[PDB]
Amino acid sequence: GSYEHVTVIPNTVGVPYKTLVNRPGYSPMVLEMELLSVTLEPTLSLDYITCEYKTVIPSPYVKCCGTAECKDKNLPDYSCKVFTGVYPFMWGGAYCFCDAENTQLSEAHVEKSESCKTEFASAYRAHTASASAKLRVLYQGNNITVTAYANGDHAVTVKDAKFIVGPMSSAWTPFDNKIVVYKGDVYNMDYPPFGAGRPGQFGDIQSRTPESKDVYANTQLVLQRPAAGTVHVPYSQAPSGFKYWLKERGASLQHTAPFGCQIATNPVRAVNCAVGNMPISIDIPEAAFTRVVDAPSLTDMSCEVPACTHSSDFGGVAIIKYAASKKGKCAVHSMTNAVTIREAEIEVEGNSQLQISFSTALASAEFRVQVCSTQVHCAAECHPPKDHIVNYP
Amino acid sequence: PVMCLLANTTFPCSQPPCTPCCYEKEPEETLRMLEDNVMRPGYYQLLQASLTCSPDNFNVYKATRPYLAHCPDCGEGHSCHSPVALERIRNEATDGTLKIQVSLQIGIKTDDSHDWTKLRYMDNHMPADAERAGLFVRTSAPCTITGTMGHFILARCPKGETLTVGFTDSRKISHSCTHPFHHDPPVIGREKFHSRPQHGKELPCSTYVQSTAATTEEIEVHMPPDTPDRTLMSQQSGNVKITVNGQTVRYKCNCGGSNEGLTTTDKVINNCKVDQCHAAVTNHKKWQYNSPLVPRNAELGDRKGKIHIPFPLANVTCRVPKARNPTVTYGKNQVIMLLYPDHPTLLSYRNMGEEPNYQEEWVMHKKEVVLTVPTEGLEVTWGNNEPYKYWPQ
Amino acid sequence: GSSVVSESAVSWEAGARAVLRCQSPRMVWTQDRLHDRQRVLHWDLRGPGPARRLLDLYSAGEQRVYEARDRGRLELSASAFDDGNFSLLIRAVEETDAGLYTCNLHHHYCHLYESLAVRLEVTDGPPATPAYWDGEKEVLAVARGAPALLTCVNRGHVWTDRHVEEAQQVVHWDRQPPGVPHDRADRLLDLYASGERRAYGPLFLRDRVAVGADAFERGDFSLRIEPLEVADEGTYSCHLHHHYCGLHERRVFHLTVA
Ligand SMILES: *[C@@H]1O[C@H](CO)[C@@H](O[C@H]2O[C@H](CO)[C@@H](O)[C@H](O)[C@H]2NC(C)=O)[C@H](O)[C@H]1NC(C)=O
Ligand SMILES: *[C@@H]1O[C@H](CO)[C@@H](O)[C@H](O)[C@H]1NC(C)=O
Repeated sequence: GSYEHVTVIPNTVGVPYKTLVNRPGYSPMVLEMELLSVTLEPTLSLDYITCEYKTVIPSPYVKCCGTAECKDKNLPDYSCKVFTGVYPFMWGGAYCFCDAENTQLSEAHVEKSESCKTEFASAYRAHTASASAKLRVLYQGNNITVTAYANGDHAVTVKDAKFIVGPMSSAWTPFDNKIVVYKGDVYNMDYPPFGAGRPGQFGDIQSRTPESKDVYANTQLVLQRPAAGTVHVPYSQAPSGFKYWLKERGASLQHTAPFGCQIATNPVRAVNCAVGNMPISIDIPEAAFTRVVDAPSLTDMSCEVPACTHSSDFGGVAIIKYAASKKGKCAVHSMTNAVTIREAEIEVEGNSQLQISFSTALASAEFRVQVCSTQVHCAAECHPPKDHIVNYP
Repeated sequence: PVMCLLANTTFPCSQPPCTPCCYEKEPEETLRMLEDNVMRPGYYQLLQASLTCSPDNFNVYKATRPYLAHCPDCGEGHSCHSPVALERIRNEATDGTLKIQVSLQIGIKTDDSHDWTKLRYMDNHMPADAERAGLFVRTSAPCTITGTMGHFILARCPKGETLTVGFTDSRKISHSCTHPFHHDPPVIGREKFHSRPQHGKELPCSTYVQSTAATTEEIEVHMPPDTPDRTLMSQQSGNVKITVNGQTVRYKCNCGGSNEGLTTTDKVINNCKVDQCHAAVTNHKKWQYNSPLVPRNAELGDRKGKIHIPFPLANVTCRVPKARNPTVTYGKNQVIMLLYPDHPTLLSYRNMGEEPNYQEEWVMHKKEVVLTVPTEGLEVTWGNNEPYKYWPQ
Repeated sequence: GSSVVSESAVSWEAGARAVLRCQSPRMVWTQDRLHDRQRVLHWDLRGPGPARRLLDLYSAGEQRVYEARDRGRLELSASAFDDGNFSLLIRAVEETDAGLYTCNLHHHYCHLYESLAVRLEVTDGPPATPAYWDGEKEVLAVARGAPALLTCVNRGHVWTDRHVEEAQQVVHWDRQPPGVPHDRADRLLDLYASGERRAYGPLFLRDRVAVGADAFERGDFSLRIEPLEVADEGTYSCHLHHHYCGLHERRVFHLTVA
């Protein structure tokens, strides 16, 4: 029968945010939280895949002293044509005995290549993504880890401490309603639907599954005329739109998606998208709470800062002399927004001094710090750092 | 219990009635049996069982043979009937391994035995051995061959616009066939390198495995056409005389009497001259690639059989270089990077705001570039190195 | 050249299709066999048919013995075509070598044929009046194991020439108005090996005068005239010429219209 604390932190991975647990009649607590990963897993649906195509040309039917006739069969892009006035030459001489009435029947068609099992591109329908996240919590001085759905519907019971996360403040996904995936990369593309592929373009040949025996394809296959005295089947045909797309694709979402999203395939997922914010519900059990009577209450505390430097990191060092009531753990919180403290919990025993760190951006820092029961003031001057550019949030 | 059909009967495909040594017993009958069952699912069972002969000894190349086909550039410009003619070139491998298919058979002697130091071509009626060591493939520089078996050659060709395949036959006279082929393998990753470096990064790719295990891919084969040869006819001073030379000959004469026929022995047509007659050599005992460069046997219908082929496609790992660390200098909302590329290296940077304004450029030489560092964030991808992150203080 | 073989006389109507059949298969030229199937040589054997092929030779290098057991025992000059010595040497004559040998040649370039027959007898003892009968097939008697030299020699330029690569021909079509002494006849068409359709006539004459398209690989150089003018009557000449192979042929045609 504990208490339910609620807070809101920006959905930014690697930024430690401090909250102040305030239970009536109990010593305050300084919870540090650091989001580790945020998974955006969209529900997908397969439309079709595309691959390099294979032009099948069986041996021509050279009918000597006669005329052949075509028969339009049901093969993808079946291309038949009869040719007159031929005198085919094999090295041993003339195949056809007659001087006239020689015909060559040329057939061809298109099917999936033998390489369509490894080199392929999957065209999917992405909609209504699903979320998941992972967070580090500094509670009881312990770095604990939580993993749940980032929607606020399912809770994690970790050491009798219930944790609820969600829903996402943003319903964003760098994946459009229609996407394409090639084996290591995700692309946004309004791909031509099944039955609308154009020659030279993406998916000049299409198949719902890599195994489905029947496929759809039009590659503008037209048979030319064979050169005189020669047995061959020349064609004109739009080349593979796949290999064209392989050169012509451009960078994937791993390099171009906004908000610094990370893109990973199998499953198609987006990680660490710094968008919106996220709520956190912590139902702390009542057992670990401790009243003020049992809590060390510090009195007659002083603050001193020998050196400080305003920057993104904890560029200031502080030391607090105190007179604690007894030996035990206690918390260290910063009441003000513009000032943050690296420390959250230190050990107090009688009279001693403690060493902590703090961070802000201004030169002259004036703020108050409370140690586990009582406040005190700290003031100093902070220099600028040597770095204008920093490689951490 | 998978059944195959003869013409009126059914039987298990793995146990035909001609067992054992089906081919050696009756060649023509065994091939027709395979042809009639080409569409049935247990065909490849029938093939493994009706071609092996032990005293496994399954050697498919007893039924196939090399052949002559048309080649456009046999060297010195003109076109010739080449015994090393090409059929198709495959460049689906991401590493650039070419899978070349030619009209000779590597690794098989005329007696159908397996031997890697030999290959069999066709010499105007009769296959003949030749030294494998004399085979070569080159585009602009000689290609390093990685595998040879049957009709198929794996090679590593350098950047080139043509492709030549040739060997040296029995009589130490060279044969060669040259086709146009735009060979420039696609670049893996984000840098254009030429020989895998030391430290690098491991990226996915596709290559042609160097094993000769016949598992997945297949080609089509059928009986050869009636092959002509002008040497068969002779002039017995008023008439025509033909010689079979251990084969069967289909002759046709433009005179009286039995002006045509299929003779197994030497025959003579009277009241005729040579120019009125024309004869070819039938051979229903071997198979041949269903090639557009070779006509189809007219008398038989669309009889066809299929045989597996070596060197399938399989995805493996290629290793690419990581570009060296650039020189970094800082400034107010500015990062100055001096890049030292040893080869064409791709550079990309995206802001972590809602408008990333992704910019990329193929950095070629040493260049000092200056990038704005907005408060939202900046991600710099340099070659295949892990993404740099830069923020303002 | 001037080696007139046959003369014709045709009579077509005014404005009808006139075709002068000048067809010769000795001029067929499609593509180079690259000097490897240009000329071939082969010997045959008789028991007594059936005749059996012993070994053949191309214009490139060494020979091929179709029987493996006979290998190394039969030997032609590996440098024959350089000087034309197509003789066959049988080092060890066995009794199964008795029969009727024949030396057959082929010149697919110019479509020639020059054969010769030679009989061989195996005498169990010493020579048995070996060589005779010049007027017909020459027969050689050879003892068991002794060598035999069966002569087949042709020294013509057409055979022993590692020379020009497979192609040079020329076909002229000449015209003679009535009474012309042929000394200064009109030139109409030229057809060359690689192809030069040189039309020499006036512009509105070379619109009906057209040698059939593709007509250098069937050997049918028939001249076509779609409309027949009455003034087009005369003696046309299908001037043929193929040097290096003796084709100084010429066919003549007399075209009359009524
Ligand atoms: C809790 O987790 C944090 C994050 O991993 C730990 O990180 C700190 O430890 C290092 C010790 O030298 C410091 O150098 C790091 O800068 C610091 N890292 C961060 C991100 O703050 C921390 O030690 C852990 N503490 C406990 C009690 O578990
Ligand atoms: C690798 O190839 C197999 C087919 O051999 C395919 O099923 C698999 O999906 C491929 N994997 C990748 C990562 O491309």
